[PDB]
Amino acid sequence: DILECDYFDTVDISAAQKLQNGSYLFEGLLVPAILTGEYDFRILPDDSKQKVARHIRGCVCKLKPCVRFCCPHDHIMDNGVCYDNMSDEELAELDPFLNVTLDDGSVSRRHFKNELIVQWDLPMPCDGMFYLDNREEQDKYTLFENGTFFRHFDRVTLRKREYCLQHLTFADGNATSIRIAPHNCLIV
Ligand SMILES: *[C@@H]1O[C@H](CO)[C@@H](O[C@@H]2O[C@H](CO)[C@@H](O)[C@H](O)[C@H]2NC(C)=O)[C@H](O)[C@H]1NC(C)=O
Ligand SMILES: *[C@@H]1O[C@H](CO)[C@@H](O)[C@H](O)[C@H]1NC(C)=O
Ligand SMILES: *[C@@H]1O[C@H](CO)[C@@H](O)[C@H](O)[C@H]1NC(C)=O
Ligand SMILES: [Pb+2]
Ligand SMILES: [Pb+2]
Repeated sequence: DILECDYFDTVDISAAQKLQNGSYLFEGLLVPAILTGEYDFRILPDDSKQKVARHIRGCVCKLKPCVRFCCPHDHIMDNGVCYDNMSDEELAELDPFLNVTLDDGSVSRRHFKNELIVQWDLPMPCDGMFYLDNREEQDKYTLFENGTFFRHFDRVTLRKREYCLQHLTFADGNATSIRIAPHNCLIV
């Protein structure tokens, strides 16, 4: 609906402050009216449309970089399910940084929540996703600032409809740590 904006580059802005000149103030970001629009549908895993309450969405990813998350910013992915159970301790010890490859080909460390706009209301890419642990040689990947995801093993490029990132608990030998990991669909 929003001119020249893929649905997966949008965020729900119904809670944003609607200004006088018609533009919006979304979490400190000025969103021009042209980048906004009403939606009465939300794409689903199968790329079909479903109905939802007439709400206003904004194409914020064209204004500030976005991170394609699987769930709300403070949830953890537990074996493919969004789980809101992070203790204050985990929230403090978790690694909030993502390595994003920029257009000049360089790598930049970015805080997932403060330096990027977390998209969490998008449909789950599929049921039973597997996750990549880039500490293993076959699990390496590249995450571009523009949203493109590249899986090294089979050199396939995934768009925002096919992957999502989320905090996840990894085993540290005989300990445990939380880091953000990408989730892909095995057969989809
Ligand atoms: C997002 O960035 C990626 C990587 O910078 C773009 O995809 C690359 O496009 C070049 C163009 O010649 C290809 O040679 C590369 O092989 C592509 N890399 C991958 C991993 O696909 C992508 O086009 C950008 N998306 C947008 C909308 O600009
Ligand atoms: C709306 O007002 C803000 C400041 O209050 C201004 O920065 C912005 O450019 C205005 N919107 C447009 C479309 O000019
Ligand atoms: C980003 O790169 C650092 C340094 O190589 C690495 O230790 C860290 O695991 C990476 N971050 C994520 C979320 O994979
Ligand atoms: Pb826990
Ligand atoms: Pb693996």
